[PDB]
Amino acid sequence: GSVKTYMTGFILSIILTVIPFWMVMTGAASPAVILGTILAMAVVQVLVHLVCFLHMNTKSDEGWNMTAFVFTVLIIAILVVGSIWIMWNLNYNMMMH
Amino acid sequence: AGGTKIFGFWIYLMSDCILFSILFATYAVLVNGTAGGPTGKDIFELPFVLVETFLLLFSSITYGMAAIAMYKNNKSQVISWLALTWLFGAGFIGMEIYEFHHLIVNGMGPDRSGFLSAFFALVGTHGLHVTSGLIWMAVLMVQIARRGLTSTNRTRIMCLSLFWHFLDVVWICVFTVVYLMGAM
Amino acid sequence: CNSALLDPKGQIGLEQRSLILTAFGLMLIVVIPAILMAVGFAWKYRASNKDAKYSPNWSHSNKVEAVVWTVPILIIIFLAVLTWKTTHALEPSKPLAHDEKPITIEVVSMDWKWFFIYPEQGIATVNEIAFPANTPVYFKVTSNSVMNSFFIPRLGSQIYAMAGMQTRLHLIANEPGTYDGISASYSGPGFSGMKFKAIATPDRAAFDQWVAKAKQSPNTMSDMAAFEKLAAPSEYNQVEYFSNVKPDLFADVINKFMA
Amino acid sequence: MFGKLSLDAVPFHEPIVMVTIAGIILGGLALVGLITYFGKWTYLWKEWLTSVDHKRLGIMYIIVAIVMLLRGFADAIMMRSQQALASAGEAGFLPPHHYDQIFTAHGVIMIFFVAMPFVIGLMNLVVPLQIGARDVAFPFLNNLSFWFTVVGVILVNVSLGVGEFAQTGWLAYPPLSGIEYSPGVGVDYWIWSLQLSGIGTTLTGINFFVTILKMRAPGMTMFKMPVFTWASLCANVLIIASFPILTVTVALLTLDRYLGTHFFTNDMGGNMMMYINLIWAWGHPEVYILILPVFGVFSEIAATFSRKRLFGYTSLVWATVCITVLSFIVWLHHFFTMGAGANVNAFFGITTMIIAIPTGVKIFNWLFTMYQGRIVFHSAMLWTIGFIVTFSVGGMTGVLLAVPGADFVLHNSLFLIAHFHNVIIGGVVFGCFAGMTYWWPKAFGFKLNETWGKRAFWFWIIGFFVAFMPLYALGFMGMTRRLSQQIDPQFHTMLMIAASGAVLIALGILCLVIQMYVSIRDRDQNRDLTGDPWGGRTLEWATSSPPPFYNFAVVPHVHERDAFWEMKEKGEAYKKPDHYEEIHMPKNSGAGIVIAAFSTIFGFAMIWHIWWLAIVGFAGMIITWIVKSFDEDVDYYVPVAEIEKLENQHFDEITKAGL
Ligand code: HEO
Ligand SMILES: CCCCCCCCCCCCCCCCCC(=O)OC[C@H](COP(=O)(O)OCCN)OC(=O)CCCCCCCCCCCCCCCCC
Ligand SMILES: CCCCCCCCCCCCCCCCCC(=O)OC[C@H](COP(=O)(O)OCCN)OC(=O)CCCCCCCCCCCCCCCCC
Ligand SMILES: CCCCCCCCCCCCCCCCCC(=O)OC[C@H](COP(=O)(O)OCCN)OC(=O)CCCCCCCCCCCCCCCCC
Ligand SMILES: CCCCCCCCCCCCCCCCCC(=O)OC[C@H](COP(=O)(O)OCCN)OC(=O)CCCCCCCCCCCCCCCCC
Ligand code: HEM
Ligand SMILES: [Cu+2]
Repeated sequence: GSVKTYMTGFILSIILTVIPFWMVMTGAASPAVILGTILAMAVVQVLVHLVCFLHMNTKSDEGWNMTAFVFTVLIIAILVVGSIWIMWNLNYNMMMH
Repeated sequence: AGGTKIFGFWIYLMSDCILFSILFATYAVLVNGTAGGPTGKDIFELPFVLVETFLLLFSSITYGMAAIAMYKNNKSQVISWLALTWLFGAGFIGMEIYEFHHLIVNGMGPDRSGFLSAFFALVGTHGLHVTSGLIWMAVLMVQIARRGLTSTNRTRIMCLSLFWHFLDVVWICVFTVVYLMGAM
Repeated sequence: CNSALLDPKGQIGLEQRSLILTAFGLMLIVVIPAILMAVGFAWKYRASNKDAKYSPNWSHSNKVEAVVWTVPILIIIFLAVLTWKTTHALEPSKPLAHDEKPITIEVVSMDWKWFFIYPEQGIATVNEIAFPANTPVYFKVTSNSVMNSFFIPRLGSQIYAMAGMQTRLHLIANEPGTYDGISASYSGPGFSGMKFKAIATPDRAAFDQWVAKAKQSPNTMSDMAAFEKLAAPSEYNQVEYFSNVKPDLFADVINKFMA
Repeated sequence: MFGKLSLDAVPFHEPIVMVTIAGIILGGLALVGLITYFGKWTYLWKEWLTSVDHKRLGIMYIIVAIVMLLRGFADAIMMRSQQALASAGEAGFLPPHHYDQIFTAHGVIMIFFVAMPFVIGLMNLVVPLQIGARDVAFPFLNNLSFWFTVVGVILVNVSLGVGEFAQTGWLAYPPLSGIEYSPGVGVDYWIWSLQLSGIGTTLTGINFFVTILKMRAPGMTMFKMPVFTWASLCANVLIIASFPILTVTVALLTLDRYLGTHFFTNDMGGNMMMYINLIWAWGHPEVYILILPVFGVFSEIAATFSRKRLFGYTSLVWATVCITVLSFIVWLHHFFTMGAGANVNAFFGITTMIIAIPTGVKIFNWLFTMYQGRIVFHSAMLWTIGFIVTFSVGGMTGVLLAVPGADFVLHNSLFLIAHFHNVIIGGVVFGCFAGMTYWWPKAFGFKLNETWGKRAFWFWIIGFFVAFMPLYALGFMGMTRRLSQQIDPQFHTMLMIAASGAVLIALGILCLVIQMYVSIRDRDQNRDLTGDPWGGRTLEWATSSPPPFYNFAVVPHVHERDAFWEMKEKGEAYKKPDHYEEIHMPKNSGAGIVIAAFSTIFGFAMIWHIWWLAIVGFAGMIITWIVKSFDEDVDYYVPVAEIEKLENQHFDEITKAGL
């Protein structure tokens, strides 16, 4: 039943946390692969916690409770990436060139 | 009836997710805002954050077993699975306080090296939500023990089930950006 | 028509006057018919008028709603050929193609006055600048205090002044004269008194006399101790000349916030 | 008794403030003394103050907005008097210490406590009525959302009497509003007036988002909704997605002033440009909350008084959605002159003009709505005709300001000041006064005075074109905003016309008081009997005037758009049901005021560093929240005898007037 859905979301979340922690502590001989694997496993572990824990579904509130999350992801991606790109150009400028 | 408050609380968590994203945008600008103070590698002890990640992870599977027991008709099993996840929630708070107390005594508080100001405003703001969820869990534990698994009590468990699992999703984004990227 | 933006005296101001007028003419093709239809339809189609057509069930037309969407898009598309070629040409921190040895003027905001440093001449002035006509002027603007904005309205663009940050601005005066420059960003109780004069000399011979006049003053700014005395909070400061300045005083204002 | 209060913070030796301090106190004691003389203290309780009814909360939102409109204008007319006097060499009254507290307070009151409660109050009254809902989705949350705004209007008002307000403008810019350049309590009054009102405004957006989506009538889809509900749905999305940005950004300023942190300082690695990035990322989504239900108000009014269907429903609905999406990617236009690159200013400059395209679709759709109709020149219709003329002028100004090349000479000038007084006085204030006249028979049961309504319109629209059209010319000649003393004499004779224009708008607010006085006095003559004075189309006009406090004995079945208009076209439109059922209604709760009472104590204690009262104030909000969870008596059933008596005394008035 639903007991196995919580356990599968619990086993995978352990694997998606030890392996990002193991590469930083060991060193893994490559800083670019570490940053790729940390950001990739962070997104997947979020998607595990949405399906297995929060029980997100398209057929939940007659199409809602899923498109509200998709809209707010786009708002966050507008706010975070947009302000970082604005502040990067403001910090690249205003320097003693 | 009961599904209106559950959906209405989900919209609030979407506003709360935007609320946490402003702190992530503020922290990302002030990563290199160390005014001669310690950086991320000089502060972050990754064995100490690995225990904190597992304590919040153990408190999400424990609440998941409480929601399964709510779908059953066992009154005592909902209380017993709620007492265990309160201890894991208190252990997460008890390690963030100990991490914050070590920095303030050693002179690495928010009033020096304003990268540390953004560090205290993101981990501390996440720690306030877990502290707010701990009071909500403690209030809910005394209503189920007194009135039982009524129709209004079943809605408040599911509203906290959305809230408590959301704080683990934010903590995934917290330890990725702050601790893992900062202490490479 | 003669109010310092419709009658500018700089190349940046002249190219910004045409940018305002071309944008204003493009938007009037859809705003003026919007105003006239607001009054023309209200007068012709009154309830007291019986000769007008009455169609209460008419609420959808493909040949009408297409024009509602197309023409504001086509105005914006013609305004998208602009706002990209002009933003990349009227941007500050971009030198003008003139090649006549641009003069760098270092600008420090205070409370509540303007401090100007001439690094190539070794002259420091308060609330007054001078530069020869038809020559590019390089402005490096910083603040010793809260945020201000360097603005000469008759010469062209403006830029903010921030503490620990070095904004850049290029200006040129096409005609000789004096131009009143103010602060555009509010900075406290003395904000209303932060007004300076920009004297555009007819030639470089009348500019060197102003530099030689400014080095006859007994006041000096050879150290940061005299800088902090001048950086005291004051309002409605007069014109003051300093004969000797520190060779790298502009870096010390930035480095007292960044370090 | 403790903290920074030492009895010298009271502004003595200043006759301008002390008259207005005594004016509020003697005005407030006269207001209290009239209630206890009539014995209406037991009537304000249990019917108005603790009411979870959305019509009662909708009216009281407007009353707060109307009263704050008097204070927010009477200090704005002092600035027009000061700037006219300061020109041509006369340093009169209002010193710069006194003057800088005014436009900071003028900006905060007019944005948050005039325009926001008027927009919310129109949505609180009409949106549950249009969707066939008996109440809002969260009735206790709607009552608590109102009283958090009352905490906001209390802290600004006591800043005039106890301490002082901020001197940094209405957005509290970096370090001038810091702890080393503003060591007073002025910024602390600004912080907690916006934090406590902002957490109650965010709960309003959540409340109306679930009400529109879930509490609709059976048979009404999303594209069969009223156009005002579509505009209110897209406006509440902006409340949910931008007020958390306001909540963080003020709280980040709170940590700088209290804990001495380094976020926006200049010394220890803080970035002062990050605040201006964040305070405008909320700032333009803040102002599109103001203008979107205005578009929904004017869409219903232009359809009602033209006796014609609304032209282009599908074009108007999708234009409102496109405004909501594009509002979050334009916020860089407010600080073009910061020093960003050419690729940053031109990218945000282009998309600021893109959001003008769905605004232009909405303007031309109302023009073709009145293309072949029977236009009745009502007082509320005069605001709609005056809106299209006024908003097109100031809207054309904003797209001109959207170009960064044109923005480099017009930033922080009076051209900017006349831009947004063209689209708020032209847009929001005309929009809120139009819906005030349009829904006055539904709110109170009687119609407003038609003669004084038209006279109040002509003072507002002609008086605007004298007050702010010289400011368009003043922004060209180089005059900047927030200029207090020693203004240039070349700016004289154009500021005198602008100061004379504010006198005509003062008569328009004066004519609003006369319009309300005559209509209340003559409420027995122009009485709305059938519940539909004009030709109604939406489901709100199917109810009685006033609504019967449940608003619907039987929830209607919706088949097409303009369901009440289709019911009258079908023929029956008034059918007495064979039987009634009990109606589940929430109870009036004393909590919400007690939570607000402990928040204005907590808010006042944080400003004056009274830390022992701040703990009691913060714990008072939490214990009352906890004690409002064990209460099982939160709902009750209306008996069928009360429903049948109220419906039978409504259906006979329908039978008297032919139907
Ligand atoms: C609710 C109020 C409101 C409204 C409606 C608007 C509408 C717009 N805002 Fe004005 N903004 C508002 C709130 C403000 N904006 C401001 C300042 C401001 C500035 C800064 C200028 C400067 O600092 O020098 C820019 C660039 C804009 C952009 C715009 C644009 C492009 C529109 C457009 O949406 C206008 C759209 C309407 C149009 C275009 C007319 C209708 C269309 C017709 C008739 C036909 C179609 C024609 C075309 C599409 C051309 N806003 C400030 C000052 C902030 C401060 O205090 O510092 C405030 C308060
Ligand atoms: C330190 C500064 C900030 C302080 C913030 C306040 C936190 C203090 C602790 C507050 C939490 C105590 C809650 C006690 C339980 C009472 C509510 C309850 O039983 O929850 C059920 C409720 C569903 O409602 P219903 O079932 O109808 O019952 C109505 C209850 N009035 O479900 C609900 O919807 C109510 C529960 C909502 C959950 C609260 C959300 C927590 C957010 C806290 C943010 C903290 C940090 C803020 C950061 C600001 C920016 C820096
Ligand atoms: C220190 C300040 C602290 C903060 C205070 C802030 C207060 C905000 C809330 C104030 C608003 C409360 C409601 C206003 C009174 C409305 C009275 C009214 O509409 O008439 C009621 C009744 C008429 O009959 P009925 O059919 O019930 O009316 C319409 C039904 N939909 O008529 C009657 O039978 C009774 C007669 C009238 C009732 C007397 C009430 C007087 C008005 C009270 C003050 C209003 C102004 C307050 C301004 C506050 C500004 C912040
Ligand atoms: C806006 C958030 C900003 C973040 C910072 C502050 C966090 C505190 C506020 C978080 C609470 C939001 C919860 C929203 C849930 C909405 C959906 C829902 O489930 O609502 C249920 C219930 C409404 O109940 P209703 O159905 O109307 O009737 C039943 C009455 N028992 O709803 C409730 O009864 C619960 C909600 C009402 C109680 C909230 C009031 C407490 C606010 C305290 C603020 C504390 C901090 C103050 C300082 C400023 C910040 C530093
Ligand atoms: C879009 C929605 C509509 C807009 C929202 C409303 C905004 C403005 C609020 C002002 C009007 C609200 C109250 C209107 C009540 C009308 C009077 C009424 O219903 O009668 C009450 C009372 C006599 O009652 P009685 O005649 O026995 O009972 C029959 C009721 N038909 O009649 C009386 O003699 C007492 C009337 C009391 C008036 C209440 C006024 C207090 C609030 C005023 C706000 C500020 C007004 C501006 C400043 C005025 C300065 C003098
Ligand atoms: C008859 C009505 C009004 C008049 C005469 C008026 C007058 C003024 C004046 C003189 C200023 C300052 C200009 C300057 O600093 O140079 C100002 C600013 C401002 N006004 Fe108004 N105003 C009116 C209505 C409104 C309304 C209805 C709003 C609604 C939101 C509003 C919002 C603002 C804001 C936000 C500012 C900026 C404040 C600041 O920059 O600190 N005003 N107004
Ligand atoms: Cu904007």
